[PDB]
Amino acid sequence: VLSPADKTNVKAAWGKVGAHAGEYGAEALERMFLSFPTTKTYFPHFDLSHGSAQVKGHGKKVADALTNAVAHVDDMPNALSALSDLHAHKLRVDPVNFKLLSHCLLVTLAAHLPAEFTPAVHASLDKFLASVSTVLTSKYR
Amino acid sequence: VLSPADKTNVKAAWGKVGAHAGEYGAEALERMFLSFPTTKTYFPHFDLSHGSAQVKGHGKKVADALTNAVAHVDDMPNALSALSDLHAHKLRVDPVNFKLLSHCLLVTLAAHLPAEFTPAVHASLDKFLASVSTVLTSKYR
Amino acid sequence: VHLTPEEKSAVTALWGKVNVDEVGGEALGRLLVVYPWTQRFFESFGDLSTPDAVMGNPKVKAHGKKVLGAFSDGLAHLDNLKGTFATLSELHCDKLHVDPENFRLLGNVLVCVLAHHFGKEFTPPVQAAYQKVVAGVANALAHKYH
Amino acid sequence: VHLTPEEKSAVTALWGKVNVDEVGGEALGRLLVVYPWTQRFFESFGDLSTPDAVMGNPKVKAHGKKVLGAFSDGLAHLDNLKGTFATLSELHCDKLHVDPENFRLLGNVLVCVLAHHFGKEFTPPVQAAYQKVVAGVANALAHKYH
Ligand code: HEM
Ligand code: HEM
Ligand code: HEM
Ligand code: HEM
Ligand SMILES: Cc1cc(C)cc(NC(=O)Cc2ccc(OC(C)(C)C(=O)O)cc2)c1
Ligand SMILES: Cc1cc(C)cc(NC(=O)Cc2ccc(OC(C)(C)C(=O)O)cc2)c1
Repeated sequence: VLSPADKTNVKAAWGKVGAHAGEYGAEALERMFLSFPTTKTYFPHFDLSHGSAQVKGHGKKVADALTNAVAHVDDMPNALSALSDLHAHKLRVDPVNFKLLSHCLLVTLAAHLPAEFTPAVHASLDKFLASVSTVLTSKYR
Repeated sequence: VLSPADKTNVKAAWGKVGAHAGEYGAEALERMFLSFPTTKTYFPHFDLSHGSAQVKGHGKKVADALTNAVAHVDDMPNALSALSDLHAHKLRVDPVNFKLLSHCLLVTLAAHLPAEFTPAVHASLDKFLASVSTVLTSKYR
Repeated sequence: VHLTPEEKSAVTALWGKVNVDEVGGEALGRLLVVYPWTQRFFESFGDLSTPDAVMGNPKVKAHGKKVLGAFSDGLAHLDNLKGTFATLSELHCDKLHVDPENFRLLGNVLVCVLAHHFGKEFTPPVQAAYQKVVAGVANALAHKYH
Repeated sequence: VHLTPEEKSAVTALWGKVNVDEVGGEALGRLLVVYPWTQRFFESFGDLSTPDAVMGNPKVKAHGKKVLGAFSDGLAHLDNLKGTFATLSELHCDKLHVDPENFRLLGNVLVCVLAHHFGKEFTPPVQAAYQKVVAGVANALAHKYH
């Protein structure tokens, strides 16, 4: 459950991301593909080379979804409804992979926000990513 | 989300468990300690030998909590409120261990309910155990 | 994997009573019913709309016996699972694009099927032996992923 | 664990810049803050109620230093992590009763701390090499559990 302090922390950190969201999304994906090779099995149709426009394009979509989730933090299930349908019935990504991407998103945020990534914000962001992950897999079965 | 069909399947299977709830709970724990040795790190204060009163007694407590969850399947967070507080604030069992106990409970039920353990009931019980596990770890942070 | 002589004999003894085709179809079908996202690789198998459709599907049954047959042959090479599954590992990674988590799920579903099939004979120690084997096979199949 | 020449160089070069004292305290502190249930092993450490209380706690900083210090010695024996951590592994199982899952969490938190501290220099390939190292150490430490 996200407490009001958690919401403030998430809104503050994401606000600093601002216009760089898409670039951070792509970097997070790159970190994931390199660190956890098995995640590449869901993108056999992509060029996963560093600099790939496909990865850059996808990172931007992932980041925009997160931006939408932050804006509707008090109403995530409905805001992400189409996305949970998509992952549950079409993409069918095994649930463990959401933990792998979440970690990589955290690492990306840490490497770019030295001043804002305090222990408290780290905890709030991890709680936030776990909630997003939960909503995205809520219709799996 | 447990669908209404799931709730019907869980009640029917658990009904059959009946009076054996306690001994099935003790069996599930023994199966967990043998298959997954790391779970024993949470019970260094127990005599874990086969048939110990401590394991049999704990097994009964676990099964009764599950029976309570079956009886209040429509409102689990409320029915398991005290157990959630306990695991979150005192026991502090890492979340992965709940999946391990859930699997061992599922194997125990399979071994004892030949007629009732159909593919659909297996799915419903697995979802139910995942739900109970989510409620029990919902106050961790 | 490191199995004690008693663990190896428990696995072997139990396996000799297994109808490989029956259990293979049963395990794969339950995998698809209990963890429906694994259905992603099988859209060409046809109707998988309901549990009865999955369990009665001839293509699901055929793939199950093929998968369990390779599993079965692997039990004769418990001391060299990585070498035995090396080519299958590469195939599953490079051509099939199967997330190795699926192997872990199949392994757990298989343990549940053996328990349902053998009842009381599937004792806690016997289950422990099978958990090690099923984890070993899943590790062997994911070894060549890159 | 097996690392390529580039990965081994990435790990080694970065570690030469790490102040074990400082980083160890950060990593352990953040572990206790982000994953509060890990505090169960440190009841005698004092005030652990708030993030600021955990981070400024002297016993947390001292322990973090000990932990990363032992972690450092493992980096010098990357080819034999199991033999290097055998004693500490038994210690963590038999005397301390620490669920090995905690080693995994610490490793991930350590990666976040290196990224926070080094920024741009902690590139995707460097992270990849460290994820392997941290997984290897966690595995080495869980090896003597029974
Ligand atoms: C924070 C978690 C995640 C978010 C918010 C997210 C969001 C999205 C969005 C917005 C799309 C694009 C849908 C569209 O075209 O409108 C998408 C597609 C997709 N996602 Fe997820 N996703 C997440 C995690 C994952 C994970 C962990 C994987 C797998 C390792 C994954 C694999 C895919 C795939 C394969 C596609 C299709 C890409 C394509 O072919 O264009 N997703 N996701
Ligand atoms: C279906 C999931 C579970 C349920 C329903 C459950 C239920 C319970 C109940 C009812 C108690 C007794 C509380 C009391 O005496 O007041 C308890 C205690 C405890 N549980 Fe959980 N539990 C679950 C999973 C776990 C897991 C996975 C572990 C760890 C591997 C665990 C470890 C403990 C420990 C150590 C105690 C204290 C036992 C004692 O010293 O008496 N629990 N649990
Ligand atoms: C004990 C585990 C497994 C073993 C031993 C195994 C073995 C095999 C074998 C022997 C084949 C035939 C390859 C060939 O014809 O050259 C195969 C094919 C394949 N496997 Fe696996 N497998 C396992 C698990 C899985 C799981 C869990 C999935 C996915 C949910 C999967 C999906 C596939 C697919 C899609 C093919 C292609 C089938 C076809 O083209 O007809 N496998 N596997
Ligand atoms: C992954 C890296 C780890 C390494 C290399 C490691 C290393 C050490 C070392 C060297 C000691 C000190 C033993 C002595 O001086 O007698 C020790 C003690 C300890 N470790 Fe670990 N450890 C690790 C992770 C963990 C984790 C994640 C936890 C739990 C959250 C943990 C909990 C403890 C506890 C409770 C002690 C005893 C402290 C005391 O005496 O009060 N360790 N560890
Ligand atoms: C023995 C053992 C060990 C581990 C780690 C996991 C399991 N199995 C499970 O976790 C099964 C399982 C259950 C639920 C899963 O995800 C969904 C989204 C359906 C959920 O969490 O409800 C995904 C998998 C068993
Ligand atoms: C890289 C990597 C790989 C894996 C498998 C897990 C992670 N980490 C996690 O998932 C962290 C995490 C997050 C939440 C956890 O449990 C609670 C109950 C708090 C939850 O699910 O919200 C438990 C652990 C990271």
